[PDB]
Amino acid sequence: YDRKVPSPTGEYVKEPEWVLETDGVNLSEVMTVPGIDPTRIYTNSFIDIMEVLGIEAGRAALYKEVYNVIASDGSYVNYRHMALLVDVMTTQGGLTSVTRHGFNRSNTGALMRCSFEETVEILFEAGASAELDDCRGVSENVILGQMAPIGTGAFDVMI
Amino acid sequence: MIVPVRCFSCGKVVGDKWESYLNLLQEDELDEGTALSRLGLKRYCCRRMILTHVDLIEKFLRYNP
Amino acid sequence: KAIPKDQRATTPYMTKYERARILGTRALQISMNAPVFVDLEGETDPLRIAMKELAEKKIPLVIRRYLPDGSFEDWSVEELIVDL
Amino acid sequence: ASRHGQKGTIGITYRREDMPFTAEGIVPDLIINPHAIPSRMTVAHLIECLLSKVAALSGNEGDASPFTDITVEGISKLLREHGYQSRGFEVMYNGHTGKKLMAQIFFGPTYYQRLRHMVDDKIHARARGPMQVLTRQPVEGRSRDGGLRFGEMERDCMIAHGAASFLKERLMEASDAFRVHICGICGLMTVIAKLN
Amino acid sequence: ANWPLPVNIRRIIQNAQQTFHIDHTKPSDLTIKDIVLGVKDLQENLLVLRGKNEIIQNAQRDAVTLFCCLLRSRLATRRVLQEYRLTKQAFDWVLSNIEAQFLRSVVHPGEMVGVLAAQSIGEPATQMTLKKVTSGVPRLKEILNVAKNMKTPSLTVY
Amino acid sequence: RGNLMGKRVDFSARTVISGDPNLELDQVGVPKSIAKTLTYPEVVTPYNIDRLTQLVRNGPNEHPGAKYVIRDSGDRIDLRYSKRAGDIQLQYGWKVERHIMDNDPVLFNRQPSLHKMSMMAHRVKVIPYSTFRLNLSVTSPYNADFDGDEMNLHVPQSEETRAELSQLCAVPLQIVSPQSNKPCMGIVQDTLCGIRKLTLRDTFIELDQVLNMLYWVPDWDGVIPTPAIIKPKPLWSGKQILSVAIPNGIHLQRFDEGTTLLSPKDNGMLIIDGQIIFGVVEKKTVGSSNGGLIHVVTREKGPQVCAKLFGNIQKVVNFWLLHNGFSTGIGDTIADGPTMREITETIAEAKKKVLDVTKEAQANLLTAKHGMTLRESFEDNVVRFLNEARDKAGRLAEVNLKDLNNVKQMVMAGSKGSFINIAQMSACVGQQSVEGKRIAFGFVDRTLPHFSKDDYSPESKGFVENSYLRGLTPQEFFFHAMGGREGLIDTAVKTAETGYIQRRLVKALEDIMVHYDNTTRNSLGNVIQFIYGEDGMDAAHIEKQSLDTIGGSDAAFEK
Amino acid sequence: EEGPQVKIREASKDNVDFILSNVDLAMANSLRRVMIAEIPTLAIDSVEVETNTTVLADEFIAHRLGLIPLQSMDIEQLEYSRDCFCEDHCDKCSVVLTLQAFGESESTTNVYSKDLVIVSNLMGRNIGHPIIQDKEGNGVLICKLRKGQELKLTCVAKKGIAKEHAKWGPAAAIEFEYDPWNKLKHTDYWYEQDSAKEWPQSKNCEYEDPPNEGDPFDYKAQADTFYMNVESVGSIPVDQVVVRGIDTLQKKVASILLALTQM
Amino acid sequence: MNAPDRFELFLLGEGESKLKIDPDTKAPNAVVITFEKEDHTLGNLIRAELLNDRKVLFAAYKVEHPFFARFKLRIQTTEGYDPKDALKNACNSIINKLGALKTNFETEWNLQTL
Amino acid sequence: TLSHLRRTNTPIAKPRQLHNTHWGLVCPAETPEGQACGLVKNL
Amino acid sequence: EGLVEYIDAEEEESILIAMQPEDLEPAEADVDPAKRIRVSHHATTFTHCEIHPSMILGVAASIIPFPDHNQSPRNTYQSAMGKQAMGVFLTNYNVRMDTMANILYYPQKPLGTTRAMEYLKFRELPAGQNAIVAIACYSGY
Amino acid sequence: SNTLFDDIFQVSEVDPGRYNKVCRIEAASTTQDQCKLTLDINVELFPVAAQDSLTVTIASSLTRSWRPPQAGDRSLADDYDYVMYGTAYKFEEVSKDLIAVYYSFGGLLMRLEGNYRNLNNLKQENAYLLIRR
RNA sequence: GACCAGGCA
DNA sequence: AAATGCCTGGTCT
Ligand SMILES: [Mg+2]
Ligand SMILES: [Zn+2]
Ligand SMILES: [Zn+2]
Ligand SMILES: [Zn+2]
Repeated sequence: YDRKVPSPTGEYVKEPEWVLETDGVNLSEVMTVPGIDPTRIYTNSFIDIMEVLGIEAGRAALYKEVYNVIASDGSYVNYRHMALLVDVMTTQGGLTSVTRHGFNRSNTGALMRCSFEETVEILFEAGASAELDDCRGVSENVILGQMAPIGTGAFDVMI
Repeated sequence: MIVPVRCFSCGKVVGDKWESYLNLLQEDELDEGTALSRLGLKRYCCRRMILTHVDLIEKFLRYNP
Repeated sequence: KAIPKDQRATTPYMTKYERARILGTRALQISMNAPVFVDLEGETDPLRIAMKELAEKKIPLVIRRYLPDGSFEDWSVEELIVDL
Repeated sequence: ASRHGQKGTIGITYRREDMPFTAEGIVPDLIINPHAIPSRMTVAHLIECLLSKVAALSGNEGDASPFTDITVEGISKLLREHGYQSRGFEVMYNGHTGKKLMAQIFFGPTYYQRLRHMVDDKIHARARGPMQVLTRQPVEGRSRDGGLRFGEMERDCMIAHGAASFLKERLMEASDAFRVHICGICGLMTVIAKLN
Repeated sequence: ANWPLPVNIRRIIQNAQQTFHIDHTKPSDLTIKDIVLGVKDLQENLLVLRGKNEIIQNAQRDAVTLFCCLLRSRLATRRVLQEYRLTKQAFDWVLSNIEAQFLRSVVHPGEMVGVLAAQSIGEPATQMTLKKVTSGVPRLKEILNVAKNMKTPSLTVY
Repeated sequence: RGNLMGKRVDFSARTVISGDPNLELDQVGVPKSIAKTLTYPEVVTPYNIDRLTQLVRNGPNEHPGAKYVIRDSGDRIDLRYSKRAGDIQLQYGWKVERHIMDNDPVLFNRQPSLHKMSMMAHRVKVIPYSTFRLNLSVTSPYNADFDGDEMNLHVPQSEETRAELSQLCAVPLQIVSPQSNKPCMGIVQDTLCGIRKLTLRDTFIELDQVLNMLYWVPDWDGVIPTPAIIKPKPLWSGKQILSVAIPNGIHLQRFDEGTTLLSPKDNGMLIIDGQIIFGVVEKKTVGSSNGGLIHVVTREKGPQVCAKLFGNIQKVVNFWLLHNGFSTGIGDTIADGPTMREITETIAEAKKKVLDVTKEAQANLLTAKHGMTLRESFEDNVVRFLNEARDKAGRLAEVNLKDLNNVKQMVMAGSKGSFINIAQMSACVGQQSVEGKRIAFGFVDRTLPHFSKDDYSPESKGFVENSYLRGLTPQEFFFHAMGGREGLIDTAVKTAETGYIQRRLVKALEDIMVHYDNTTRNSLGNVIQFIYGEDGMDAAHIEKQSLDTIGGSDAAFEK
Repeated sequence: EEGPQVKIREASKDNVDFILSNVDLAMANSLRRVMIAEIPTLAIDSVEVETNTTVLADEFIAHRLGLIPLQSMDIEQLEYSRDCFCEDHCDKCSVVLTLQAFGESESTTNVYSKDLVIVSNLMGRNIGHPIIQDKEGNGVLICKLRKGQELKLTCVAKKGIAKEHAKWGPAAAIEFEYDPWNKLKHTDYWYEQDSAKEWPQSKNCEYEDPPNEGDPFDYKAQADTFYMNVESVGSIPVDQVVVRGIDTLQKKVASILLALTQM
Repeated sequence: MNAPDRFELFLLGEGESKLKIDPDTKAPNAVVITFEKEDHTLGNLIRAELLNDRKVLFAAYKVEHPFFARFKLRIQTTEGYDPKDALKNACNSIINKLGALKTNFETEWNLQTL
Repeated sequence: TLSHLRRTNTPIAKPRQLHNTHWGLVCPAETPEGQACGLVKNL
Repeated sequence: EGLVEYIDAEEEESILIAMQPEDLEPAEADVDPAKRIRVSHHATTFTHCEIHPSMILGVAASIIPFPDHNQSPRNTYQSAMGKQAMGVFLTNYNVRMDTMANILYYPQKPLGTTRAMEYLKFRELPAGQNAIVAIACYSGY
Repeated sequence: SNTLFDDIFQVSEVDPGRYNKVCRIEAASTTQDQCKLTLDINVELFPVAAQDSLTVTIASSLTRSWRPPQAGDRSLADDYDYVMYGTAYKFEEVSKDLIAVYYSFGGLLMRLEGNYRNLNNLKQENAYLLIRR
């Protein structure tokens, strides 16, 4: 691998280093192996990085990952953007999918979930257990044809 | 469908040269190339006009009514 | 749940979205034959006018900034700085 | 479109004069932008022109059959014998000015198709017409004078622009708009409206 | 060393270099105190938050650390004097300038980042269409779904 | 999904689009007929009656006219039928549904709309013929091209609504996009391809034209600038006049590979006081790049000033090119005779290498690298061998290409084309591939019934040696076809799969926004980021700057 | 005489190759264009169809009629219908021709332009005559009929110009070259080796002296001398296209002069 | 269906005069003359002649949009010299040369056989 | 019309890929884009 | 007289096929640099020879000139568009009453043909015109 | 109303790197070995070659819209053949007892190296370049 | 309602 | 449980 490194004289130089790439994962046991620098061991399997190093790390890889997907294509995307994603994917202490199994369960009002994959059902299990929708989601005010907490509807205007 | 009156491109009347052209082919036993030039059709805008035409009307006339 | 004019932490500067709604709402009043608090250098379009009522801080409108808890802060178009 | 996967709509028509012209006085029936070529690697197109040119000239059917020994050379060789630059370029003068064009141009005949789907057959444009009886929402298709779909995706954009008001005005004041009366105790549309 | 940060300082400078017609032949009227203390002071009026309490006053410091680093490395005594012969006037301007710009680079409450981001990732994604790993759409899909059966696992040791 | 969050709205219009070089970036050409249909409820006011009444008199079938007149009671006077349609005395307070006029703000979008940029507000410009006409540099944000795309237009109905479009969603306002934190609109096709030529040192212009070019720029200060040359003939350079387009106060330093404040290669870029000092103008300068003359001009002079920058640069450069001309033909794909020689044999050795590997492998002499089948290693070699071959025959071709070669000529501007295109059109096309592997044995142990079983030689497995110029051979054809297909297919797939992802992302974050305490929370209020993007800075107002304190020797940090 | 001066080389009923020298390129062109687009002419601009048992469509036939060249010498004394105070048309602003053709024989009857029949009163002006340059004298092949097919038309030829429509162009094609050797350097030829061996040599070179090797670049010279040739559809004799061309352009100019005046 | 009638290319409509003369505002002794239902043919010819007058400091022209047939001629002349005059002269000098060409051609055309 | 009369449809491991054996029997190029690409063939 | 046979993909498996007869059955005893490069007739086994490779194509692609000097997918696009082209779909279009019919006023046989268009009756019922085209940057329109 | 630099130069090399109307000239100075010159010249309007004796001049005189003839019988800093106008951008310390400068004539470039010019050379836009024989 | 065909991507 | 967006058109129960 190629790694820039501060030289005694100050400038960054290129000190190539041997690195082992693997075709199989088991993080938990490899760090412990001697000789390797457990400080840097890595894996594209964020889940594993989660279970082993904590979630704050998982978020990291989760991004480190997404990023690579987008940059391997020469394309760039400002941090913040992906950041937000990963974070939104990482605030609930675990790895929450962008699938229905993840964010539609979220704790949100019924209507939001309505606009995504399990309407019918979502509205039943919602009626059964009398859920009260704040009506503060943009997706719901859209259903009721009212302004929403968007740029124009965050601040109120008065005389 | 009938010989275009005048060339799309430049406007040189051409519809008055179809029969002339045909004859030059059949009887004068000439090659499409010279036949054209003899009819005064010297530029290609005016040569494709006749050379490419597909006189379909002759087939539409065989339809009785 | 209100917040005194003091202890005010929100941005002194007016957000684009706030000014676009302020601009719209005044432009609309102006379009409804409402008094104009400015001198027209020869303007006719409500909005274009309303823009000039703001450029001369003469738009009697106040913005109520709700925080995420429920409280809020009332800022007046006279206070708010319009850089943008 | 040509015969090489290169389609295009007309963008303007110019009368003979405004058109660039050949010293011979020949002018093009059509002009395509050089930029629609490097990437599409549709070379045959170019070739076909070389060929169709020579052909029209010598009144010979041009043979652009696939696997043959027909070369771009053999052709360019033929076109020169015909007093033309062996590649298809031909000095041309700018119609407006009459001056010469600093860049010679690829000029020749090329078989072009007239595809169906013509603007006028598409120009739909509605401003509140007939609405569906079931949803009270604008009808589909233009043959019926319907409305355009401001679907999910367009909405997200508006949300992204932070234009709250517009959104409401789109998803309401235009299309669905209805006044309902509700019971201030059981938020159900079970209130008998007797307006008088 | 190249990272996206608000306020292209380099520019402001160039925009003083010729707005005050600065001659690289005569000496500046800058006091070492002026520069040094000025640069410092500038760092007090950037702000992104305005609570008067500890916690928030510390966040505010965080959210500015980096930019400031940029700022300090750029507006350094030698530099100011030796690199771009500013003058008390130009320099003094450059400061008042940065402040304002900074304040202009702040996000506006209302900005719907949720979507703004979702799309910022979805778009360049629909531009993807094709050294033996799982990349592109499939992988991105692998990720977002939080799959456990990833095709190209791997562990990279050092 | 299709009735509540996605409805069919009124006051919408759709047609084919085509580019129009004499339309401003932020406008949109609305075909008279469409304008005569779409309307706008304007209330009667002393600041307008004259115009309003005048229009009502013009009626629904002459452009600056109207349809419908709304009154106090809420009645609709239909202006096309109505014994009293040639009467009607407008009353303050009434409403006159008028046609869409010039300068109205309208939301114009192309689908799929996976951006904000896919929907933008444009100033209306009613014009003849029936296609929406749009400025070219508005092309990319909507990802349109004019091979047939249709586009949708929506008209604001409320005075607010309009404001919301003209103040937030206006095309000007969107030049520097927050996603890539760089601009999202550059200069393309002719204007780009040309601007470069127009710039070459070798490029000079004289009086008659100069005077036209200058005039052509609408914001011209009518002050003819002094010629770069005053000797035997007063000649201006390209840069000279283009610089007229660039406003004052714009500065821009560049430095490409061999730049040196004397750029012998007319390299890099140096713009001072809105005057171009050195460097050819192409994509890097005027493209939609980060450093770009556009990123700088937007940030410095204002969105609008920069909006104008486009038309100006265009109007000038376009005109200049309209008179210089530019084209391409087969000729442009023909390579030096001795070159094709050097190329054909360049391949000739690649084949021998593959062959020499092959025999080695068949002797079992090969040493299998770790983790790979001696078989895997074999394949990988040949594939590498052949790729290089293609790339060098290609490079070999790229060098011939004289600066006068139009293809190369576009590639240099960065207006279309890339090595690959040349390399394939001119020298060897390449090794075809399906599923990341070289063509398979669909038949038993063979590629086609025209080969003998067991034959891993390049020809046999998909290596198209010829060029698109020379022409492919049946087998080559068929092969190249297989890959061709693989492409078209995942093409259809990579679209749906992505379309789906585009949504899950959008739903997932949908409701997240930067609140009034600079925090970032979703509907619930649950904080997601304590400061947006961790610096509470807006993506658009950002740019790649260098932290001068990280690099350099310790000595240099001190010096 | 004064400036602008010609030198006809060739000449006939249809063409007029000639050298136009000591003029500005701007003019050489303005002239060229005008010839192509603003010289008036008579042409069918309205077809009244009574019967069409043909294989061709009405408007399809009508289109071709319009394209058929008609005499136009005395067009200068025929008015624009839009200016004639008549309701629609008359013999002061138009020329009405009749076309009647019946498939008689079972041997396909052809319909030529020679069959149009002027019905209106020409008023003794040479105008509206199916122009015929055929050898056999059958100007243009309009249509063909079968056993018993009918075609009964009535056209109204009006004054018009290439601008409203190309059918009204008298010019056809105009050659035009200047500075046969690129001494003026108004172009930069595209080459593969020798731009001189690859690019042809125009007849027009023979009428001009070469570049003289080591001679510097003539940076002050402009474009003088132009080698043109006007082909002519024939509704107008070639000499006229050139004249009437020159005339028209000249009138166009005058009307702006007259403009300032009324201003 | 949205196509304009061809005649609108050479026929002034209602409220359209062949010329409009507004005083340029950027320069002195400058004037922008807009022409109606006229294209390159005139525009460029007059622009070229207008550049033979040594008391002419500037002169360009443009058809702002092909759709419409109209153009703008800009003129700046030496103090005391009215461009309108600078315009007059030009049109004349033009007509004169034209007449000339008309004759000389007609002359030659007559010495011709065929 | 000719092309319609010489068409092929395949309802429902890799079936839209142009396949070796197809040589000689089905047109390598002619096939619709997206949707049913590779499924609808042409002899 | 057994000079030809009907082979299906299954039997195809067991045969060796020469592409061009000529170019593939002469004995190897200077080469035009502009002609594409072909390998060799290495096979003392040929049991069959292709009637003609151009036959691997079908109706649609058959009308493409030089589709062997064209990038793979562009050939597929054209094949899909040749079906949206106008022209005379039948000499009796006038006697047929059907939902929409588009006919070209002056159809032209292409100056550039294919030895396989003779069977597809293209020259007889052409769909397209032979326009004089110029690839050039003009008004920028 | 001034003049800012005079000096005869001897052209050592003439380079036409892929340009047909421009060559980048590098001529040394006769007299003071310290002075050297790098310039872009339109070889189409003003040929040059192997070892020529070139007279150079700078100044800033004989910014209001440009006019052309008439004065063909007026002012005339036409005592030369070739002449250009430009804007100078950077003054550099070649270090030592030498100093250089950079001018851009609408893209045609020039770098001048010497030292006594600290005074005689301007510091602004104005800058004509005159050459003769 | 069933259904397939097509345009852009 | 879900499987791009939008757009036009044509046939049959
Ligand atoms: Mg497209
Ligand atoms: Zn012609
Ligand atoms: Zn109730
Ligand atoms: Zn009359």
